Amino acid sequence: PDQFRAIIESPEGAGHVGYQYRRNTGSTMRMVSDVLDERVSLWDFHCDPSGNVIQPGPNVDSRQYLQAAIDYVSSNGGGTITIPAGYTWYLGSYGVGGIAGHSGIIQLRSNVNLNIEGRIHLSPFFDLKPFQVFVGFDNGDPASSGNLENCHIYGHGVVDFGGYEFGASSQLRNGVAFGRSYNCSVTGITFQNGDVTWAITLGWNGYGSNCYVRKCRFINLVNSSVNADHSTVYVNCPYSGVESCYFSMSSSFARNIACSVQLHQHDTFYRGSTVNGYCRGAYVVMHAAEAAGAGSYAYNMQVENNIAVIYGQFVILGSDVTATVSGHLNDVIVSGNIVSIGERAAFSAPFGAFIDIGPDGASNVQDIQRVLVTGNSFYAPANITDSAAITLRANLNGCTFIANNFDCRYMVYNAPGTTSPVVQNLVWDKSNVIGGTHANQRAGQNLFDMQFASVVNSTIEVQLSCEDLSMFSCILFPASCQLSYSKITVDSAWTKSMSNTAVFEGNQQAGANVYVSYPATVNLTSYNTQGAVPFFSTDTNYAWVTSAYSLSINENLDFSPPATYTNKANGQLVGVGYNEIGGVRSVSVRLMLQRQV
Amino acid sequence: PDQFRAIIESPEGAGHVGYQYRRNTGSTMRMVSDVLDERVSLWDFHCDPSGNVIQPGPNVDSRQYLQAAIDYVSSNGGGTITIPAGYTWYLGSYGVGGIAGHSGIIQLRSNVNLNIEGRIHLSPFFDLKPFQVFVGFDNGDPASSGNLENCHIYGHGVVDFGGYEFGASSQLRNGVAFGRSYNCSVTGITFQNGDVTWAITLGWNGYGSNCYVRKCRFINLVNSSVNADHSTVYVNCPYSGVESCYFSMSSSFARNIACSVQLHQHDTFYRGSTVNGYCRGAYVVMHAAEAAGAGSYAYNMQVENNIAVIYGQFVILGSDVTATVSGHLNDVIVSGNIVSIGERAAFSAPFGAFIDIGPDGASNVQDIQRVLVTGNSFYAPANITDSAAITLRANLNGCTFIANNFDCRYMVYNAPGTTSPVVQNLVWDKSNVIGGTHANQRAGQNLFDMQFASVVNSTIEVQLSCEDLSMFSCILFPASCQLSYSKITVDSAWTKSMSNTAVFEGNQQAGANVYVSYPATVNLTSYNTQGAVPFFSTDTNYAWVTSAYSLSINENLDFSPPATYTNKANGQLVGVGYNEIGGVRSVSVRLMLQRQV
Amino acid sequence: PDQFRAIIESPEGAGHVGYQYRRNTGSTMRMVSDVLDERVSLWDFHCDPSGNVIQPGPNVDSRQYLQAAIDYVSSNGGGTITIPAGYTWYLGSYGVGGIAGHSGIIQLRSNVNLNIEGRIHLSPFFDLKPFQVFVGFDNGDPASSGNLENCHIYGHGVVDFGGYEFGASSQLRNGVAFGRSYNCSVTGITFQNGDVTWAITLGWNGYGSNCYVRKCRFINLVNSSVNADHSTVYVNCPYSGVESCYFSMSSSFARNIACSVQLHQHDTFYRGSTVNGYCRGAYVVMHAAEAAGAGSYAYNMQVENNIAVIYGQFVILGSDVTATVSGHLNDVIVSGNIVSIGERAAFSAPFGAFIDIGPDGASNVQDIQRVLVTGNSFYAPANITDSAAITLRANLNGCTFIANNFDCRYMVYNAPGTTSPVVQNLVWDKSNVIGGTHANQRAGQNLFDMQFASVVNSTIEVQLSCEDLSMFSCILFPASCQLSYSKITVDSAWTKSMSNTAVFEGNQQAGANVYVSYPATVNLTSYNTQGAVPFFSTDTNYAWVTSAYSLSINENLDFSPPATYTNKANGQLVGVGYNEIGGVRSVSVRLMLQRQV
Ligand SMILES: CC(=O)N[C@@H]1[C@@H](O[C@H]2O[C@H](CO)[C@H](O[C@H]3O[C@H](CO[C@@H]4O[C@@H](C)[C@H](O)[C@@H](O)[C@H]4O)[C@@H](O)[C@H](O)[C@H]3O)[C@H](O[C@@H]3O[C@H](CO)[C@@H](O)[C@H](O)[C@H]3NC(C)=O)[C@H]2O)[C@H](O)[C@@H](CO)O[C@@H]1O
Ligand SMILES: CC(=O)N[C@@H]1[C@@H](O[C@H]2O[C@H](CO)[C@H](O[C@H]3O[C@H](CO[C@@H]4O[C@@H](C)[C@H](O)[C@@H](O)[C@H]4O)[C@@H](O)[C@H](O)[C@H]3O)[C@H](O[C@@H]3O[C@H](CO)[C@@H](O)[C@H](O)[C@H]3NC(C)=O)[C@H]2O)[C@H](O)[C@@H](CO)O[C@@H]1O
Ligand SMILES: CC(=O)N[C@@H]1[C@@H](O[C@H]2O[C@H](CO)[C@H](O[C@H]3O[C@H](CO[C@@H]4O[C@@H](C)[C@H](O)[C@@H](O)[C@H]4O)[C@@H](O)[C@H](O)[C@H]3O)[C@H](O[C@@H]3O[C@H](CO)[C@@H](O)[C@H](O)[C@H]3NC(C)=O)[C@H]2O)[C@H](O)[C@@H](CO)O[C@@H]1O
Ligand code: NA
Ligand code: NA
Ligand code: NA
Ligand code: NA
Ligand code: NA
Ligand code: NA
Repeated sequence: PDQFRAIIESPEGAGHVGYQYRRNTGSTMRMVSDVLDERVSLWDFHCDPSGNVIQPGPNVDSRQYLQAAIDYVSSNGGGTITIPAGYTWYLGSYGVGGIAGHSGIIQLRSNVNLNIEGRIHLSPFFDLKPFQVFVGFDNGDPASSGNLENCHIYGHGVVDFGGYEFGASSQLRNGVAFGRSYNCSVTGITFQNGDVTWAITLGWNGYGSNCYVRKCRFINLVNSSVNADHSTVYVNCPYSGVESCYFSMSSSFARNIACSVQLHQHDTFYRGSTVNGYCRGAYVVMHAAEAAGAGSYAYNMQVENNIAVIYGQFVILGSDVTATVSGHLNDVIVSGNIVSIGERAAFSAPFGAFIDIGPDGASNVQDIQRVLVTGNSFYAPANITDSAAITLRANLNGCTFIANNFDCRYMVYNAPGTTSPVVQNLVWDKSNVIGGTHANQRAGQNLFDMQFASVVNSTIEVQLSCEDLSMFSCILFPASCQLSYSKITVDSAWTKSMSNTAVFEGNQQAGANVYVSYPATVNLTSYNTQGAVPFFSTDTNYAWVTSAYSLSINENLDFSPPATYTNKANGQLVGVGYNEIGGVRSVSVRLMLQRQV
Repeated sequence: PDQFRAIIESPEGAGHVGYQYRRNTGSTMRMVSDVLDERVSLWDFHCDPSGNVIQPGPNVDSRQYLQAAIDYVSSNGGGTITIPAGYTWYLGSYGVGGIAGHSGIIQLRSNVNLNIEGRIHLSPFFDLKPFQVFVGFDNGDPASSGNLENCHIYGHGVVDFGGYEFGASSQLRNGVAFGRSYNCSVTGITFQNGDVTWAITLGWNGYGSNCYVRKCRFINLVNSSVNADHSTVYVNCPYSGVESCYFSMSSSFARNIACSVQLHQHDTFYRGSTVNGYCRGAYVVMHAAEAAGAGSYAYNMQVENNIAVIYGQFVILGSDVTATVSGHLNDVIVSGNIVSIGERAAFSAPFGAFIDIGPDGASNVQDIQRVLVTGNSFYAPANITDSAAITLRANLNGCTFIANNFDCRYMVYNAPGTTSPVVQNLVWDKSNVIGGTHANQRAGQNLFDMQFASVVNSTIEVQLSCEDLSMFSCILFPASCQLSYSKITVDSAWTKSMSNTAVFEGNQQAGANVYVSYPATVNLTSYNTQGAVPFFSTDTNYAWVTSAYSLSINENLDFSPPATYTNKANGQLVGVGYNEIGGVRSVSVRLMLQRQV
Repeated sequence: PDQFRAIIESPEGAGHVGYQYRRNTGSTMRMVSDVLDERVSLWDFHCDPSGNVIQPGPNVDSRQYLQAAIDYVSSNGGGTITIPAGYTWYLGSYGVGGIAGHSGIIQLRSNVNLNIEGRIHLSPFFDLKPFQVFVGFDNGDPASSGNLENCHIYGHGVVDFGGYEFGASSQLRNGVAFGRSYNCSVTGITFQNGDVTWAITLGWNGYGSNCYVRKCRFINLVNSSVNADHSTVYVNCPYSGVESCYFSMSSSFARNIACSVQLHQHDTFYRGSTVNGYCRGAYVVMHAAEAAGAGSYAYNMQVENNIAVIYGQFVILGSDVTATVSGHLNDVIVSGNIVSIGERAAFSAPFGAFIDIGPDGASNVQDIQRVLVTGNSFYAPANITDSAAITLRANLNGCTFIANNFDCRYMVYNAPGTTSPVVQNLVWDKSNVIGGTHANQRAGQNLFDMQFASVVNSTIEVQLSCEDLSMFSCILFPASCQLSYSKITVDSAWTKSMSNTAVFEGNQQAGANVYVSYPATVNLTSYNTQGAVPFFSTDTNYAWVTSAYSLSINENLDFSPPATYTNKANGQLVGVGYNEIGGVRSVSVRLMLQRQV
């Protein structure tokens, strides 16, 4: 009875006050404490050693209290801890144990979700140091780590990295490393105000499954020249992806170093997202070094329906090897994306591209094939000389382009001098529309500049949609490039006044299995005979031509040249025209030259 | 001790009853009230002046109580107020202060979320009046408004507008106006049973960022002839969009006035949504008048993967100007959408179109370019005369169509008499498939009816997939339309029995930089000579032709006409055929006429 | 005063302890019980008849307690019941009443949501028996069922079917049957460890609207040879769909019987999902037997942006009839999907296809048309003989393919002997890219094997991207197939060494409205005349040819054959070439044969 007042005011008080849901006689006879025990928050562990609550703030290190919360819920089989709204909770010290080797602050645990409604901020303890805010490994060595399963971070809250710069290039910084992560996700959270290597990483070298990042925001996560490299989300487990997210940088350094997403394992996706101020959109890469959990192949890779303003390359494809393992990249789709290179001087950032091959130092280890690039839009402003639909800078075993709209300086490019890629199965369908923004800016340049060691089993069907008489050629193959079993065509529309349409500096268009067609101007002379009369070319450069036809009107009454032509063993063209009256004729005509097509 | 019983039964009672989470000795020693204070609902403010709870209902105006809740949580740095399930909460009066000038009911506040689980209904106080249910402006003048940040409305609940009609055309009605809104969203909510101007508006004249509408339903939000205009979601801030929503109207008036989405600023999207019973799908428009927050350009605009039955136009493109500011629309992608015009009489609703240009009174202020329309399906029933893939009714600086399937009356249309658009960079790739539904319905009509002032730098590659001999022509250019630096082709498949394939009423196909090809029937007569012998056309209408070839078999044994033809200065065609036996020959042949292609 | 202590410890205790939110004098004066009554969990009904809580576990049947919870919340107008984390709740008995006839365990009720955070497991009571875990019908006969409205199942929890096999083929097993379901959804849930017919079904024979499955996982839901058939999600109401889900099977039996999704009513979608280990991706089907709620037509059907490894067919199209009702399928889009047939022996699973027509026993009842298949990737390993872009095994009224990349054994296939489909409006645009994986594996096979009763209003534009000289032909029509009003072309690239390109075993290419072109080798002999001289074919098989042109170079100096040719009534080709010196000439040339193109 005095006992009772004391019990009630004690910490066991709520366990003595009875409750039945809505006065329902059929419901469980409980105590208030039992209903309160259905939820848990940071407030339930944010206390001094005497149990008195501590208010968070800039002079309070909340880390041990959040850890205690996570540890405790973990011991009961899991649940969701709320990080309350209306407060900022500062983190002020490293964690201990298995996450120490990852510079971890907080250790995540299986089945323990965090509902971040308020704000998590890093204290100046972390200035110029490494850190990884949330870590799901439980060992300093990931190979000896257990898994993290069924861990979800969500809510309307914020992770703020406090604006501190990296102290040294070699340091790493992360928001969430799920670790060897199975059914883990981040949803709704804003990550902001940092200089970090990543915001979120998913999986570890192929170990993991079903990890996702959805409806998150990533804002200003690079701020210094010390930051060596940044990729906002690194996807290193299969069956995993990024969807409906927003990424934004404002630093100059971001334009040169930052990528929004890494897809590095099979059945991974990047969709429906908006990117601004980044160097790169996504790398789609199989690293042999990361092939332990899910094999040596990256397949079923999807980059779709994204919106981007970048300064470098939108999608970068690659693979590589180690002494003992070969990585392979195949079965990739890149579709529906609308991308522009932001306003910048030519050459002021890494070379602008929709697709780049990919990635490395060396360019003779890649195995990339069965890639489909379809129904995308790409735009670079007219002054950006270093803008291409594809910069094909390393070996390529296949990539197919259909029904894209590319409006930039080059369609296919690689720098001469540099690498000599071996190219197979490059398909550029006629349904790719080449825009006009760069018209008149192409003096000395080849629209398709095929600076390769070799090209085989490839299709390039060039279709202009406006004039550009500044360009040197539509497509040029240097003498060093071998060409075989390929189809190269230049549609005549908008080409009438071009000196060079297609150029084969080693006369590669003569190969037995090269199928070509392109316009050329040809001078022809007839014999004098009245009636049906042959016309022959004055030059002897057409031994390769299977047929040609006129692309010019005949201003004459008294005669007509042939509508169509074949060739002769000496390299002349020949056709039969008609002299109404006799006389030797001499004409200049625009022809479509054809070989095996 | 008597004191104690009184304290417990008082409103401070729960602050005297102790609690420790799950009896954990390491947890905070709290009081019951502290744990209860972790959440908040409408019940905590829905009380009379003596603090007694009030039951909601049709005779109770809940507005002041919800406002008090919002105001209070706002003062503590935010949180989420629950609008409880199992109840309908009626709103019965206008709000006061800054929202008064917007006819506001409730004022939203920064960081204060609403979890609407029950139903919010408008009382008959609002019949025939304006209203805006939730407003995020804090001033009657938006230019002098502060921002609304981090405000999210979500849950399984409902906003019901009570079915009341507008009282006057000039009135406005809205569900949620976020205002100058940054990181605000609506998720999961059903808006139903109204006559309103909008359901949700995002941003104000470019001010705002990261505003989204996801997984909402909008059902029957137009019901009268007084409603002047309706757009369900108006997106007026950048980096913002609508995803995975459902829109449905059943009113006849909706078919003539209602649009599902307005995208009016850069980096905005409309995706994955289903629309039924609306006039229009989306406007994608840069209004110079709305250019204050985010500049004069709408770029990176995405309409993708939607499903729609509409009565008018699916996507409408536009821009305009004011005295002092010019709006520009560019870098737009429209992809993956499957759209049909619903069953209706011809001309019974605004003209059916997949794309319309856009929007206005005047048609000589627009600057629209770099638009890609790809991989969409469109269908209108055979009786709908007023159905087009594009109604091109105002100036166009570019739009590219690739790999669509359009099955309607017209491919390209504009009404004669009306506007005289100036058209640049219209590209219709050969990979657009023209369906057959309207075959036999086209008497007196031109499949591509090019009723423009001029066309330049344009491509129209016509490819039929079935016969339609009812049509007057595949493509017609009236004499008033200038044509230059363009490519116009008509594939011969399904065209053998057509009198007219392409028609140039001003002989525009003769221009120096016009590249054309199309079938025609030509009568030819030979000279009598045995052996190789010329054939010439009887008409002199072919001065423009660079080459032609036969599309007809030769039923003769004793002779053959030329397989290919050139022309002569008098406008005749000429080729060399072969008389096995001499005689003057006279034949009718179907030729492919070609000019510079 | 003694009374008071007793009241407090009683179940009414919390109704005597006062509370006011955050000590706010303006808030409602409540009691603790009122705030607790804002939420509800399974703990509030999981009690013995004396009200003492029961711990769940493998020897406790939780079913009656969950039912009581649902029943109670239902009586108050709805709300959300939590199934608590950290516990597994076993289900051990059938439900009663209306769900008995559906082998129901739990009955869902309108407006009553379930937030499944822990795990729901089936007890061995259910081994070898039928069951449907959650049922939304309220009558044994669905035709006499009321509706289920506004019922959502969500959270991070799990439904585990306990691994039990089916006891008999004829049994059915389901996770969630919403019933006649309007605004119902499942979000976030993992369904695992079963042998079931379905995981979720939405709607009943067209009755229902706005039902969705989002962000769910379905893992290993087939495990035995007794299971007759499995479809993970069956969508049987309109305006409904599956988005962003993950599906995975590991059983051999799944490879032969299992489909991820059924879309069976209008305005339904399947998007953004990842499938592994299934026989089939989706059926898109109008069954006349299911046409009661929403009519006889399935229209606006979308399968987009999915990722799949299957063993059979990706999308299957169909319709059918009953005595009294005809089903129709139209307005379908299949886009952006990246799909491969998994590693398997040829013929070891149902025939691999991107598209199959569809579905049935009979093949002469279907009405499928206005289907667009665009911008997809498909791959099958080189050893899979039974792999096709389309297996066209029943009547087809239209399907359009544009800008896909198909890398498998056949492009168009149907088995000879078997069905004789009537085919209309099959369009295969030239922008479809045919891959090379199966090169050299095609001995005795036709790349397009047109084994149909008839083809009309169809387009097949064949474009190779590499050589395959193993194949018998690019396209073959047997004599039994009628062909009319169609366009069939074979581009010459990579075809120079092929004996047969296109083959018409009944000489169907001669039809009046057949438009064709393909390469052929032809032997020609000239007359002896010096000068312009005719060359004629030695064979008389070209009565159908309207023109031909050379695809071969001329190795001769003293003469040239014609660049172009027509024909003569006896079936010879003829052209005019040039003898510099006279003599009879005899040459073998590769020509492009053309008819009406
Ligand atoms: C920034 C970025 O992602 N850049 C990629 C580039 O990635 C390579 O380079 C980056 C540079 O930051 C990473 O290399 C750094 O980090 C690794 C891994 O850290 C260690 O292991 C983790 C688990 C632990 O928590 C840490 O404390 C460290 O012990 C270092 O080993 C390396 O020395 C350091 O430079 C990246 O490594 C990957 O990082 C992901 C995500 O964290 C891990 O899942 C992978 O295991 C790890 N891979 C390897 C092989 O260790 C490097 O892969 C790409 O190569 C390039 C092409 O795609 O694109 C971007 O430039
Ligand atoms: C229904 C619809 O959206 N129709 C568009 C059409 O939009 C123009 O016309 C509509 C007609 O309803 C709007 O014009 C009406 O409303 C504006 C704005 O309301 C005022 O300002 C707001 C902030 C405040 O809350 C209100 O109390 C008012 O003070 C009025 O000024 C105008 O007189 C009235 O007719 C629409 O205006 C825009 O509305 C959006 C969303 O609310 C605001 O964010 C914009 O600021 C505002 N724009 C301007 C210039 O004020 C008009 O833009 C489109 O023009 C057309 C082409 O896209 O498509 C549909 O027909
Ligand atoms: C597994 C699968 O979906 N396979 C489809 C195939 O579907 C047909 O065959 C399956 C085989 O499981 C279904 O037929 C079985 O179930 C129906 C319906 O069950 C009865 O009604 C329900 C409401 C009740 O809960 C049950 O207790 C039963 O009374 C049986 O009538 C039939 O005898 C049995 O074999 C499927 O039926 C459909 O099932 C869906 C989803 O549950 C219901 O919404 C439909 O009402 C019901 N349709 C009909 C006509 O009853 C059959 O349609 C497809 O036909 C095929 C082509 O798409 O693809 C897969 O193979
Ligand atoms: Na480390
Ligand atoms: Na070389
Ligand atoms: Na106003
Ligand atoms: Na004009
Ligand atoms: Na039954
Ligand atoms: Na037949």
